Amino acid sequence: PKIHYRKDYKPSGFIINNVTLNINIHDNETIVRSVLDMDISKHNVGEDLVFDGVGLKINEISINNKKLVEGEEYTYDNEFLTIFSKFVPKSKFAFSSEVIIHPETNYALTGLYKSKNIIVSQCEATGFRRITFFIDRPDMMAKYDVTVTADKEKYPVLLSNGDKVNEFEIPGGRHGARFNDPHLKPCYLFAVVAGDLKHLSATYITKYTKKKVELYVFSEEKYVSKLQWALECLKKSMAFDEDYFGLEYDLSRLNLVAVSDFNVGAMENKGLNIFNANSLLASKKNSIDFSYARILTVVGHEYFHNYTGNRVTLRDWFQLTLKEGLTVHRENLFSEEMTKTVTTRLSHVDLLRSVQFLEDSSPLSHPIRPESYVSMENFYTTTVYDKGSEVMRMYLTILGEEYYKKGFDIYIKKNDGNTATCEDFNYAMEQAYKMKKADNSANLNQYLLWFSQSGTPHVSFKYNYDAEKKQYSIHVNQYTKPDENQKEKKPLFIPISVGLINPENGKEMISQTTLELTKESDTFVFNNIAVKPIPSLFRGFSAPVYIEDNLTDEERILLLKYDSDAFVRYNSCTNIYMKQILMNYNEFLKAKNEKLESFNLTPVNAQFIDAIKYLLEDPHADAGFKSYIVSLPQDRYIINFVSNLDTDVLADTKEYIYKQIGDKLNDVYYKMFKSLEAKADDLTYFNDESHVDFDQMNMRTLRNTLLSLLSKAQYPNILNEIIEHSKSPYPSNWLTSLSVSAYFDKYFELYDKTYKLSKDDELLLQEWLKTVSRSDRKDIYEILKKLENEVLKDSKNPNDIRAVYLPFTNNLRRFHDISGKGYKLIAEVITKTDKFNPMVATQLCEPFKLWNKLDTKRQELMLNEMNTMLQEPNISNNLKEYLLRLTNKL
Ligand SMILES: CC(C)C[C@@H](NC(=O)NCc1ccc(F)cc1F)C(=O)NO
Ligand SMILES: [Mg+2]
Ligand SMILES: [Mg+2]
Ligand SMILES: [Mg+2]
Ligand SMILES: [Zn+2]
Repeated sequence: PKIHYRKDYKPSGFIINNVTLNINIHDNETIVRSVLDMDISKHNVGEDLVFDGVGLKINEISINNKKLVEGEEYTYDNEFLTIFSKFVPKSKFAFSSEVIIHPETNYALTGLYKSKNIIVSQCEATGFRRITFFIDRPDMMAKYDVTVTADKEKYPVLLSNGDKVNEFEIPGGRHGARFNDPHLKPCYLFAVVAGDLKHLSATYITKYTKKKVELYVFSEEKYVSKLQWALECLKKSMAFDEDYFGLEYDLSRLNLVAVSDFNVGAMENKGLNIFNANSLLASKKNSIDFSYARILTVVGHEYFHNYTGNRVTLRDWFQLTLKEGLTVHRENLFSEEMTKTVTTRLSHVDLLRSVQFLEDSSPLSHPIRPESYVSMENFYTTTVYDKGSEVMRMYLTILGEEYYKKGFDIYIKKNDGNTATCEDFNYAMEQAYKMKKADNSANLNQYLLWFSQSGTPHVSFKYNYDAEKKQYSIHVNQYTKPDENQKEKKPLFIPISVGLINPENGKEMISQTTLELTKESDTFVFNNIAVKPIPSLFRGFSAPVYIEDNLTDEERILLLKYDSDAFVRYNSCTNIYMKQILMNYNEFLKAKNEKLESFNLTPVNAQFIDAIKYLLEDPHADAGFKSYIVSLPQDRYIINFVSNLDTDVLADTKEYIYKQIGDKLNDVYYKMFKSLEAKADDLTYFNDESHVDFDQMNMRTLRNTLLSLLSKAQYPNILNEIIEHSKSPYPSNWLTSLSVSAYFDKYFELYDKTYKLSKDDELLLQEWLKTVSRSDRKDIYEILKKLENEVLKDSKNPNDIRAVYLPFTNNLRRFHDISGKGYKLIAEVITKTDKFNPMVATQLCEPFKLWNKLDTKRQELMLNEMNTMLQEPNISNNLKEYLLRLTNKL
């Protein structure tokens, strides 16, 4: 296909200074008239003027009021408008076009589209070209004057970026509104919305300059009651950027708008952030707990882009991580601050080490700054986002808070109102590093390898203690596996946050310190170490790596009980589970392949189980943390450690381990499930959509995790508890009652009960679909067909499609049915969805990413479905690129 390379970046021959748009919405067409005030740059060599413009119907084209004609002065092929160089002026000129577009049939949700009864845009990355002609790349910065007109009854609220400077009536029951956005921007940050929207509003006064900012949050009328928590989260986001980063908002007004049909979470259009409704709307009677967290993070994220993305933007799309990795890091700092729970940071680590590590070991592996693409849209990945964020976070670990803040301000101020590159960020952080080291020859040149080198480093350790000298050494090695991006991998700058625990008394033996590993291996020596320690390594998960702790399970148990760092405690537990999972998996696999009539399994370590019980019974230990220790590692995590994985053998492995532990702990689990009830389900704040007690939410999470364990175990009379739980006013509880009832005859009664509770709220119904989809049912295939026929039907809403299918794809036993029927079902959905929404179709490909990790029968079945999809006529460039890369053809 058509491949863009990072190395070939060149500035344009043209400049666009001002954009003046009139967008006239009618029932069966929208007319877009656009004037671009343009000029020739210093890089111009008299080339043709080529605009991006996809699927536009041309009404008229002119330059300086001279009409241009197709075949004579221009060509248009439905993708690019070429104005021949003879007709391109040599100094400042006005380019005029008028085109017709059709939001009402735009089911791809990119460009201008209709979502229920709201007209909305999505322009990042390449959507502005589906609205009007432009040099649609992020270095083409301009100022925008936008007029929107529409039928007043249908579309009473009209929004675009920036200050509303006029509103006017138009004959025939229409009206208009004009916007001026004074901030220079790329076209990917343009937005318009038209709808019958309702709002909540508040005034925010900025901390330093005392600027009054009007905050509006919008939804369709039915769901206006679900806007309050978003507004609160916006205030929190603003205060956080003021308090931590010294950054104030820069317009008089900020609008946030929920729409039902959206490809991803939300979008940072200047002054007009647009959200998937699932990431803006909640109410405590109609939303699960996880919604509150999601809204907090997504509102935060879009808000933080106002500097990291908007005020400082991208030179080109290869720099994507500069805005997304950095914004996710800001969002994560914010979330950790607002929730004050250790499970926040653990949740980010869990996501990285499951999904992103899988990606990084797959044929899709890329560095956080890719070298090439066909469709830029395929690079909005957990690598670019989540590994990017960890790369952005490592600067803070290396520098500390004070020097990190200095470097960040160098960056943000130097590049204000302009484009930037990853190098500019690394240069700013390098100035801070020099200051920190008090050495103007220190450099971060090695650090750039985190942007250019793909793959996850493996860091391993060896320890030695000299009792006579009271001297302890940690010898560290790093390795990155060669891959298609680099045949020779170089050592990275890896910060290793470390503590040392005395195993006798469980106490800290050193000031926490950060080891700076820069070579392939190094030995770090500590004096005045009074007894042999147990090391507490990569505290806070200080780099995005595979950690090989080389600790015994006895040492791991001591850290789990006694270490200060929540990640090291969690990882020590993770490691004990992984050792057991790999050992039992190999035992089961050998028995199966050798057709043994009898064999042995290694039992779960009894001292580890005792440790779990000790933590669970400690009334002062954290409820969220407890829910992580009784859960095995996620399947996507486990699979990074197994080649030729037999998923059935893995399923049997996990069941054996869970059963071993429950045989010891179920009575503890039951006692805690009951004892936590009063505090977990207390109704303090149940009517307050401005405040969430995240500790209490983690108590519900722990109850629900325990209830699942006990239900799968068939603990005596647990069905009574399941039925009581379905009467709870918390949706998290009553939907958990449905999933845990899977193990009982009462499942279809709870299916109906909860359906009735969910069906009248669009977002709650989607959460019910996910609950059904992930249910541990032998008849799941018949249940999915019932969802398709009775609920999903012909929906093109990405949230409905994702809700029905993705959870099911995580059913290890059923999705990977050795017949291949799981792979076939999802491939049919992908191909169907690709005919109207290529981005969503590529999202639905997610289960196939691990195909070359599976046993060879399942590899063959997956491959056969991937190649079937590839053969589909009129396959999108998005899906075709994804599948060609994934199957080692590109
Ligand atoms: C171009 C914009 C639309 C990308 C947006 N990314 C984003 O929302 N990711 C979350 C996400 C949510 C739902 C989903 F199904 C898939 C996703 F990748 C983001 O970074 N917003 O700032
Ligand atoms: Mg069209
Ligand atoms: Mg997030
Ligand atoms: Mg709907
Ligand atoms: Zn973003």
